[PDB]
Amino acid sequence: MKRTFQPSVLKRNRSHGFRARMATKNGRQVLARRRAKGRARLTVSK
Amino acid sequence: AVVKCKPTSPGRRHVVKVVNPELHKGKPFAPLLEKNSKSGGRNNNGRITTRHIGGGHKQAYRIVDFKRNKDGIPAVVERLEYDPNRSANIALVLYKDGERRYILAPKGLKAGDQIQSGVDAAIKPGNTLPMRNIPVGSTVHNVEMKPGKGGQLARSAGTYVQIVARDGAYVTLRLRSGEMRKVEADCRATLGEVGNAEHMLRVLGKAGAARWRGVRPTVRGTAMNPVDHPHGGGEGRNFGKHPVTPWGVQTKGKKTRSNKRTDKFIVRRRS
RNA sequence: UGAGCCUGUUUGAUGUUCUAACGUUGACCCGUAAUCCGGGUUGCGGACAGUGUCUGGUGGGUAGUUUGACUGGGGCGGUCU
RNA sequence: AAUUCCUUGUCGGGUAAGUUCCGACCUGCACGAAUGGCGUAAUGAUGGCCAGGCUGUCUCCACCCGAGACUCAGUGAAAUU
RNA sequence: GCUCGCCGGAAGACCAAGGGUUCCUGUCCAACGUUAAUCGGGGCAGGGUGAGUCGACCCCUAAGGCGAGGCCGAAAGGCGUAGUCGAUGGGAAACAGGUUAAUAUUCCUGUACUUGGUGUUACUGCGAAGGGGGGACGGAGAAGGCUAUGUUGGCCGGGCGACGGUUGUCCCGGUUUAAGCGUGUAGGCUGGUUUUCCAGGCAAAUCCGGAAAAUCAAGGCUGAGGCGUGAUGACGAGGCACUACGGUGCUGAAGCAACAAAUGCCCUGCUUCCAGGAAAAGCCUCUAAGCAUCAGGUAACAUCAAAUCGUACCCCAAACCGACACAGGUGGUCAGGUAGAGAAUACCAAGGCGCUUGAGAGAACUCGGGUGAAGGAACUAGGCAAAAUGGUGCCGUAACUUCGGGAGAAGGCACGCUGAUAUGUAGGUGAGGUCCCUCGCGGAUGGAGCUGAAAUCAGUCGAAGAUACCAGCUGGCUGCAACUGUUUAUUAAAAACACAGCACUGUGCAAACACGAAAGUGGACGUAUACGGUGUGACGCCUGCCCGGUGCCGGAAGGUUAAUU
RNA sequence: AGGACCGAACCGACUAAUGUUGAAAAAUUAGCGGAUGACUUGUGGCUGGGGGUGAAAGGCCAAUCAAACCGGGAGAUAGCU
Repeated sequence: MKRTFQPSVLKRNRSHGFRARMATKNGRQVLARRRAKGRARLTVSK
Repeated sequence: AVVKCKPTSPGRRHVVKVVNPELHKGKPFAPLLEKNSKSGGRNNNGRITTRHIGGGHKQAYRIVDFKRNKDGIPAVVERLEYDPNRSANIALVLYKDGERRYILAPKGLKAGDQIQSGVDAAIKPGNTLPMRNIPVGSTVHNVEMKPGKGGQLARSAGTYVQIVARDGAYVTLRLRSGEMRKVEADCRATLGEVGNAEHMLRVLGKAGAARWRGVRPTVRGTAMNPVDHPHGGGEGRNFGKHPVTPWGVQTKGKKTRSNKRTDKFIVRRRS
């Protein structure tokens, strides 16, 4: 039976990537929050 | 001509067609074409703003001349053509200087005829003049509402307008809805009426025929729930309320026009 | 044409006319290599239309809530000083 | 009657025997004309009833071929208390 | 190693997406593997991916995204012009053989092709951000020409059979060869050349569009296959000498014809229909400002260049999505033999597997199946489940009907093998030989060789000849919805929803209506034979009376009535 | 010619048995409907929560829908256990 997750790298990067986060004011807030918490990986980009 | 189909299938039993043998079988003139994409009834916000639109056949746009400038140069008719964007046929015309154009085809126009525009043209179907120069009591189509703008009235298959009176700088017109209206006497018009008057004698026959033209199904408000329409609900079949639109405005009688800017040009509303 | 002051003046209402505010999703020129925008010339409307503050009507389109107790279960009936 | 409580109404047909079925009567508790009335060839994994052929559905169950259940060696859970 | 069994339009082979060392060699068996393990997609160490021509990058755009100035909005911000991005689409060029434990159109051998820079020589009007051509486009149908590929004969090499026969009308195996270069065929489309003139293509034009004369009747474009060369080459059963068991050196026969034939190619073709079927660049032409000694253009030679990233392995699955070595899900390409209408079904070829606990016994009961005396729905809410019919050709077929249907209505008869008609028929294909002509991939005649249905007559075997797999049960009366379609992912597929048709009502274009504090956008590059809302639901015969109540439309005399004064 | 007929690939889900700490958090085996069209499928794009989309079942919006998920007001309030 078909399931929910169906991968695709182009779509992943266009949806949750670094440049997508930087293009908007709220994405910068996501990045600031994650930097303040101290995560080792900041986005989904390799 | 109008032709009935034979009942070889339940989807063919009720089909009536309009067949015309004089239309061109071939490709249209290329230097007068453009692309046209579909919308689905959606605007730049991405929301449906008009219901029941979607799908259909692919179409290309033909550039038609509604201004009819170029006075003094005769033109000859080359052929008549089918157009998917409107309900009237079009005609290809060639000028004496070597230029080609598309125009609306009136009733009775064949290949090999002549046409002209200007103040000193003749009174025959297909010619264009300002209405200051047309005898009162005449039948016209493709009428302007401002001098130099292009035709905007009586452009559909089989329609026309009547010139009823003239007084000063204005003329009075009777329209297809039954309205009397005023327009400046310096506007332009074409003699005759629009052709393809059998367009209203066709029966589609099956649901796929409407789907071929980009029309989607209509769902009645009485078949919904109360959260979707003011007409929804019930245990069985119940109405018990005055009919309204999906947004709560009464249908079946209430009026809706409100424009004080243009009220000085209407002489009598449609009856 | 109706109201005040010594025919004349002040101020209302009604109806024609005009251009200079204002409108143009008519035509032409430039910025320009551009069916947006601005400026210039010219037609058509014209103190109307439209917007701000105040004010009467309509308004389940949307929102916040009320719809009592006794009772040989509860509702219906009866009752509450 | 996809509508009728009294009701398995009364009469006729089909069965040896028919509260369901088909044709009629009119006493319509409480049908009825675009929240449509009465009909209708073709179409339907749609509701009801009758026939031919066919049979382990049944009187009433008997034998056989394979996979488990049973014994030996290796691994090795669960709800509850 | 020998035997047995299973799949074979897949349970074989090659990819995209996704994963990322799972690939090859040596060594180890604690943990992982539903059991043992000397084995592994497990632990440890080493090795393995070679490009001018395959892809990406690059040139060009679709839907959509961002957007200098600009318009709009308490702030944050929204929409948009000139521009710039974005493939699932358009744009130059390579084939066959050999080789490693693991790579190959990349490495080696042979034979090819494309695009740019520079130099020398010989002729010469070149020049764009602009004008014109081309690229460039739908569904369905028919039949002519071909190839991939198969069967048989001829040829070459081998054989003479564990039990009766087998020197022959016998048995087994092979019979392969590309791109490029020359030739321009079956066939499709279109009349050719010269001169003069002109309100059109923003300006110009020798290019396109238009008009009037003369002249010739043949010019041009497109095009599968075949033939020649490439090839005195490569490959090829087998033989001469040893094996590290992977192989080395050499040698090496035949290598032709007929018939059948695609869903692939000619074909972006041809015929026909209405619902009327992308954009931009690469490419070919035309001139403007400008340069004219120069610069630039066309052709021949010589030389230089073509960088950077991917390339191992799985890919209907034990490596991807499902917590698992999970009976589930996942787009493209290739298509052998016998019987068959067939990509169905049965048995096989190349190729790949027996699904990671076994060994015994032969109780009740549960699961999946085969057979049944006499009866034949008596079972049960209900013929639920099972049993039964099933092919091709011919005969024959009712009420009713919108004249198409109902209809495969119903019910019947024949069907295998051998001989003759005919040592293989009616058809299909087609060599030699003879003539004709511009001489070629030409035309007429001619019939060798090959292939090959269906019917009739006379015989013959069994209980049974559509013998296996495969493969409609049929008739009579009635309710509902006209019909094909749609729906409650995971207890409801229906009489529920939609529908073609009908009627009422709004709407004069800066339309009504809808999304938006606004700017703006859809409706529509449409204009009352058009567009939006509401109810009924093919077709036939029809659709009666009520304006007192609640709504909507028209009126304006009288009563009541806000801010303001 | 045809929202024509029979039937594989492809797309669905009418009946029965098994399974219910399943091989499977919706499947398997034997039958069943459509199959040139209102058909089916690959890659990318747009619509955002009192909002979307809906041939209309209160259906669907990441195993969650008569108002999604995550963080905050927050130790909301609980005459009740």
